Amino acid sequence: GFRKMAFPSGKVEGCMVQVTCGTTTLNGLWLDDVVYCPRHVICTSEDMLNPNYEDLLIRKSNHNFLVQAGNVQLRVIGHSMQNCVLKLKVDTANPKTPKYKFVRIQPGQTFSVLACYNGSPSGVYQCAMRPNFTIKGSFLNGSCGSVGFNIDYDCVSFCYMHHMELPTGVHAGTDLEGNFYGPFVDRQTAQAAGTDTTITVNVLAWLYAAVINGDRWFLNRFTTTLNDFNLVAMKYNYEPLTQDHVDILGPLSAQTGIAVLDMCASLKELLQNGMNGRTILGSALLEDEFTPFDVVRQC
Amino acid sequence: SGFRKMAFPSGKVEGCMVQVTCGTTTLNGLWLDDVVYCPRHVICTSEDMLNPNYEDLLIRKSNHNFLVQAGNVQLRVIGHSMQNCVLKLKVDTANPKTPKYKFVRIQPGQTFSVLACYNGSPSGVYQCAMRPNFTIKGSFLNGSCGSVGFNIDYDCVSFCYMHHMELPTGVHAGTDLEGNFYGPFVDRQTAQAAGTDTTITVNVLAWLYAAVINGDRWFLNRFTTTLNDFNLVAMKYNYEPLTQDHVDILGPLSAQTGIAVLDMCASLKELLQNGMNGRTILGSALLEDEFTPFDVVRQCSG
Ligand SMILES: *[C@H](O)[C@H](C[C@@H]1CCNC1=O)NC(=O)[C@H](CC(C)C)NC(=O)OC[C@H]1C[C@@H]1C1CCC(F)(F)CC1
Repeated sequence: GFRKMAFPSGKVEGCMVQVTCGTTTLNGLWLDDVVYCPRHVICTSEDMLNPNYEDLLIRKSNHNFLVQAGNVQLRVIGHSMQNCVLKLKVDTANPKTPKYKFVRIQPGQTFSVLACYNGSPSGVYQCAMRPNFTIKGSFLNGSCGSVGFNIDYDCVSFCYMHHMELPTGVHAGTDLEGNFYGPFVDRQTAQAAGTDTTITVNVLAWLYAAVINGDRWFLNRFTTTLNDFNLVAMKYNYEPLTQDHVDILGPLSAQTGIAVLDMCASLKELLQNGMNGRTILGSALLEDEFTPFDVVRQC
Repeated sequence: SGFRKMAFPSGKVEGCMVQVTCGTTTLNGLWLDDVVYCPRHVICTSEDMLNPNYEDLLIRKSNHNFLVQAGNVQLRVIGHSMQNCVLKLKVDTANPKTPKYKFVRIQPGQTFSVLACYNGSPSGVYQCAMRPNFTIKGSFLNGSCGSVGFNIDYDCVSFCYMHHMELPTGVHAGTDLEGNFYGPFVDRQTAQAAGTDTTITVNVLAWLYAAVINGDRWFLNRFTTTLNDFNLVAMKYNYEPLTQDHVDILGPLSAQTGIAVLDMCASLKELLQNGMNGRTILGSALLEDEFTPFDVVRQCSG
């Protein structure tokens, strides 16, 4: 079978804490003796529209920050700001700290989101970084500071911290250095993203997944050149396919014995003609949030 | 749509996963207090798979034949018993990571999170719905048996599924944590067919309530129906009939929207009888049936 699968979240759950400043409560990430969280926690409703964060932060004391790990308050013994992330130093180190790194992911890559409220893990799901640097998440009030991550071996790579929702219902946030993905800003304003495109290499990986699991009504005898496929892809607001993408798809091509450019010809036919009421792996739409790696590992 | 399949955080279950080996056969087990629970077919050879005599296979087993490991650390087995299709292995250490837990038997239509594991190591977590024909659409490879499905309420893990097998159609079958299969299946390496599947009506209704909550309500009509009339129509479209429990679990969403359950049933009946006519609901022309009423409230209101 084939399913959208998140990484097991236990290593991250052990790091989630609650951070409160004033009447604002959200989540923080407690690694070693530092708690990371969105800096907009220091805002009031009057500050959010055009917050001078350096100004607002110098006017704060360590004791204006309440950090709770379950039933226990942690003492904040220092604070700093790195871009849009506030760093709170605490006197206790987290024994549950996993091996970890901070990474900045590329558009098209996927990661798992651990959605939390009041420092408590609530759900886990898989997201992709959209080409327009939004994510199609499920985040409600109080979810800020929830993080996204991947796990390689025993190492957790943190790639996302959650900051906001856009009026279209998609979401925006930063890496763990506090730099936004995309042209967004942590102020209380209605922000639009650039035109989104579909992640072509992922659609192809998903089509290969559908074949593996015995679904192949969409295949065809035709083939296409890389450039001719890319011309059609761009017309339909699909990302262009690179030779590295073709290479990355090799394993799935070998496994099924379907040349990448043959699958490209099937996708071209789908873009031009549609699905005709049919479905692929249950979906009436082409899915683009599975990477080739995601498909390989699970098949 | 604004919805996605969301699993429960898996950490409380990760802390309970172990591996159980007989000979060269390794599957996963669930370690709670001083008991490890796993599929009984761990005691099978390749040759026992066809039609195992589990009672006879077990009588030849001793505690010292079971290798239970948390990671690479052996857990000594001090007693063993069979309960339906599950083996219970008493071990000499109480799991310090045991959460508050209970064992529950879910109904078709209900959803749960699966922590897919191999050699006692978790690989991924995803949401499943129990189909009306008592299969799930999982993603399981060899060595996945003993992976469990669960829900988490407050601090309490309700274990509802343990994985045992794949069917020729590629769907999956298993037991509750008391070893009783969901559906008519048995743990033997034979060809077994699931009954024809049907659409989970209560979840489609939940989906329609979700659409209403988000302002998408063109499909609401001025009519109502009796539960019996709706069920008889529903069955002609390969939809499951509603139970009283289904009506009850739609209560919170009916109260949130002010739309009586039976009025929503009449709206669904009209969609079934007239089709969508090129319209969409929550962005789709397909009705979703794997979000329960609880799932909807989770993602709309938190
Ligand atoms: C943090 O928990 C919070 C998460 C949001 C809340 C709802 N769903 C989420 O993912 N983030 C925020 O509250 C931020 C805070 C700013 C300082 C960045 N703000 C928003 O995410 O607001 C969403 C905008 C679409 C809403 C609206 C804002 C006011 C307006 F500008 F007048 C009109 C548009």
